[PDB]
Amino acid sequence: KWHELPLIKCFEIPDLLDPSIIYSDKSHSMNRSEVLKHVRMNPNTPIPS
Amino acid sequence: HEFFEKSLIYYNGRPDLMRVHNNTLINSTSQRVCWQGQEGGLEGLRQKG
Amino acid sequence: QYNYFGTFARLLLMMHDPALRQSLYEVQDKIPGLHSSTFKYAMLYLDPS
Amino acid sequence: DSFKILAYLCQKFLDLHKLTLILNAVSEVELLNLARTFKGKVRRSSHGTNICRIRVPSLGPTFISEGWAYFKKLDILMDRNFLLMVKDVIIGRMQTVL
Amino acid sequence: PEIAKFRITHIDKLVEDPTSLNIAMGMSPANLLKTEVKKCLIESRQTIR
Amino acid sequence: SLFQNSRTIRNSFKKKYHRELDDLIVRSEVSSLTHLGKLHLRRGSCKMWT
Amino acid sequence: DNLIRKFNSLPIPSMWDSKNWDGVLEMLTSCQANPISTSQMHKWMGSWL
Repeated sequence: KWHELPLIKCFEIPDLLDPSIIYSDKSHSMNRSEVLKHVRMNPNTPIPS
Repeated sequence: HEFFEKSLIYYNGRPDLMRVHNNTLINSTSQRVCWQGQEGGLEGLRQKG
Repeated sequence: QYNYFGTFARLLLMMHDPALRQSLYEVQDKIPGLHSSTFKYAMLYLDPS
Repeated sequence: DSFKILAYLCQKFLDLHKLTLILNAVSEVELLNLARTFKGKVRRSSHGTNICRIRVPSLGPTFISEGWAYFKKLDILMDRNFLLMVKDVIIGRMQTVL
Repeated sequence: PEIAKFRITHIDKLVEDPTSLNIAMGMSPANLLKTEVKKCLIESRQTIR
Repeated sequence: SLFQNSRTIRNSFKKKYHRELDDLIVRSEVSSLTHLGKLHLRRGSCKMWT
Repeated sequence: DNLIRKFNSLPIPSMWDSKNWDGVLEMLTSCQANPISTSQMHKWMGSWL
């Protein structure tokens, strides 16, 4: 039953002022709208990242 | 899994097969390169949990 | 094996350096110090510090 | 008995390495220097594209252009990634046996 | 080794990589790329959103 | 200290800054190799430390 | 596969027909080329090695 108790905060999120804690040199996706736009306009090229 | 169940999976090598349908993509070649929503995880995400 | 594979790589590079866009044997007036023993020791045992 | 096989593997490694350096050139001067160093021949096509012929022992004659490589006596077309895979296989075998 | 006469643009090295020297040799590719990135960020410091 | 790839630097900035990059890759090389050559001349004119 | 097809009299999708392969096809026409359908390449390196 320990999960049914009224638990509260016990850990403080650090201050992510500096990068290199979150951001790095990698590739990600793009928003759905621009994906659909590229598919309609440019259906003959791979969707970039 | 609320994000996985509500998200759109797509392979960005073959936009020739997918087509836009009401703010989401559908397959038109019987190859299933994309789909809408799922209840399973992907590599590199929530490994720790 | 470090020594062996190091002289391996040194000869493979002297064959052609992509950065210089030409071979190292074909330059003796711009970088005239190659073809020497001290170069062969420094390329393999001289710490960058 | 091992050095002979190592020599064959190194011949193949050197051939693949020269080919990879040729198809990864980013200028005409580097391509011409590679042709002069590895006994090649650079021809100019009609669409402003340079082709390189080179005869290596382990593979025969070879024609390279725009990242593609054609072997005649083998009758094979090859892109960059397949060539690099073969080169990595050869490197692994040779380094392991050395 | 040979050592270059001290100037003010070198202390950064002693702040970036301590336990180091101020040698008359060239500067590594990493530090050159770092300086160029710094210049690019300093120049385009208004278009950044 | 995160910008290491060239593509992410080339696309994140303007065009002329590409041409001040490739020569960089070459310049360090010569600046390295000549150094490794110069070591051969000053061979018998350096003393040992205790 | 699609370049082998374009070099022959066969059709291909539009994703690969929108490229600058004219030079490669000119090269293969000047050599009397005859590739091996991309299923025998692994079988080739099984022997060349």
